[PDB]
Amino acid sequence: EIVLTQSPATLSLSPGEGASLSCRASQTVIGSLAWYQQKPGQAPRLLIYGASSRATGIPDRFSGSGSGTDFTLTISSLEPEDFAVYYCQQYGNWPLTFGPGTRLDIRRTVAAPSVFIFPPSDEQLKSGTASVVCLLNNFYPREAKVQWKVDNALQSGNSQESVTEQDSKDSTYSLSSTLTLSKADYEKHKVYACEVTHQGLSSPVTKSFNR
Amino acid sequence: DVQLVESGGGLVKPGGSLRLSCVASGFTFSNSEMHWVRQAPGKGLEWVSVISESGETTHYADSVKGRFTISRDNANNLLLLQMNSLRADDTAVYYCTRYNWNNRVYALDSWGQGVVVTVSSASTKGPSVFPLAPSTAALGCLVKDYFPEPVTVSWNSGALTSGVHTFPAVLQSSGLYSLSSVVTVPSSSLGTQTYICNVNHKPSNTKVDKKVEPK
Amino acid sequence: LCPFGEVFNATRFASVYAWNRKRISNCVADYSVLYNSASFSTFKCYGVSPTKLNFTNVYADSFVIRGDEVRQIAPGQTGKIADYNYKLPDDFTGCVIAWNSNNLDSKVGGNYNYLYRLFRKSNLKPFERDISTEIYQAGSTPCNGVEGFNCYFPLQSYGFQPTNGVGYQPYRVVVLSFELLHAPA
Ligand SMILES: *[C@@H]1O[C@H](CO)[C@@H](O[C@@H]2O[C@H](CO)[C@@H](O)[C@H](O)[C@H]2NC(C)=O)[C@H](O)[C@H]1NC(C)=O
Repeated sequence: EIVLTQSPATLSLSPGEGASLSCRASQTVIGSLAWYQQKPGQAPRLLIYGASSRATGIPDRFSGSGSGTDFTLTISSLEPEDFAVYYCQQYGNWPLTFGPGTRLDIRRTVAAPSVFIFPPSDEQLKSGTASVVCLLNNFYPREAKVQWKVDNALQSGNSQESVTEQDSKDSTYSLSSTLTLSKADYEKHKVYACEVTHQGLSSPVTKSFNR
Repeated sequence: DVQLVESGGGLVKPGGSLRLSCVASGFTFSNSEMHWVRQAPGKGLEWVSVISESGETTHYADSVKGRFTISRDNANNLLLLQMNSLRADDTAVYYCTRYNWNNRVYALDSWGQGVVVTVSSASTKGPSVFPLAPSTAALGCLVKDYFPEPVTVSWNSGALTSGVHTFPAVLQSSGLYSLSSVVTVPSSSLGTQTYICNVNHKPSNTKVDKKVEPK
Repeated sequence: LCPFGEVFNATRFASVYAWNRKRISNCVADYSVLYNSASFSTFKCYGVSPTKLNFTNVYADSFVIRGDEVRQIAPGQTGKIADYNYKLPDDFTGCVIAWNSNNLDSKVGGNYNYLYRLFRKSNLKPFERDISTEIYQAGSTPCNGVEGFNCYFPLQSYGFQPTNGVGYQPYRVVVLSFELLHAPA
């Protein structure tokens, strides 16, 4: 099975720069190597086949090259519509395989998140469950760390995270982390804290409340 | 114009069966090798199956072989995927696509719009909307424990969009979906301006307008 | 132990018109293990199930065709391969195994080593092997020894390119026949 690896996983570039995306096969590709672009909510769009042949109607700022086990896709000058996910794919060996994809986002100045902590509503507590929500608002880059602390004890296993898509206007990201616990466990503790680590913060930021 | 239109997706319980269909137009279907390719939520592309132009040769990925069957009716420009013994792993958007080698385009040329397939034992349930109260401030709504997708959220019936972030839903351990929608606003407007989140869940005919105010 | 490895895992396979046949005597054979090799696109048995065989002679015929012709390796089937290259009897008792070999029997620019018989005067009898290379006479003119108007060479190349579709990719085929006679085993 031809495992395709794509590097790097993410690429932050400004419009007008060039992009170079790498695909490596675990063994020689004797068939066809293809590159696809995918936007959220749409089908993939074929950009390149045969490692270098551009598909009909594709703008010529897209080009591909390579052979054997190494292939690169080059976008000469980036347009705003070009920020998307890109997949390499091989045909000829079964199963047909895809790369995990490279994500291209817009680069901007560092923005530390605004942190907010939300206790569960009394209405939810009447139902027997508690949700504690931590919001990281309008940060760049996407990489960030969120740690839950209950009565100064780090929590693991009962947290779920969600991230918005990059904002069209300011190119920022927003994150939510939800700590779900039974009402019984929720009333056993007092201090609920959210600790946020991000490149835009010199020291971690903690937002907390008392039950 | 080349077009592939898919149909037949929906909810299915684990162990159930489901038959997906793709109708082709604007090209010679009988001269086209076709594939089904799927994409799980938040994941990449994964190849499922291939059938040759005449239908006499098919190939399958290992995880679906023996459970799925690809087939075609060239007279009716029809491509089919019969999926049996479905499991949670099979939850994905399924795409129909042509491999245009006969026209010297050696790649997945034309794609369908994709159709959602969800494999779950959960039953239809309306969401509960809870307020994330404020104390520039941030307030929001927690839309919890609904099934299936989707849920739509707006603020002040669409009048308020600046600073809104409606997060992608997550699938909780219970099999029910949950989501949060927040908005940052001036702190001065907390007592004067009214903030109402409108949550619509059509599958259960649920419509909730919840006002979010300081506690 | 049966030499099934040197049938299925042979480095090179015969052209279909010159298909290979290996005889199987003595030996102890595990057909369920052969099924469980799990590397087969096609494993169809006629007249017996794989879990029942576990004879005097066993015949293993092997060759290469394109994918869409694998269905022709079946009793009562018709077509170029079934008529001119390899014919199975209607009362066939055995198994037909096929697996895609695009990784082995295909090369960039085309592999033209694998041939098939395009023309013949009559249909092949079951288990008949015709390796004749005489010019086919498609018209009243006696061909003598050259090609031209209604004079063609009887063999054609497959032309296996890696970017071929599944139906036009190389498939390696092994056919097992179980012949029992008034003989030992
Ligand atoms: C062709 O070679 C493969 C690789 O050795 C064989 O697969 C082995 O099969 C035996 C059982 O016969 C197992 O015990 C080994 O674990 C298998 N190894 C691998 C890597 O799969 C295969 O059986 C050979 N073909 C035939 C017809 O025997």
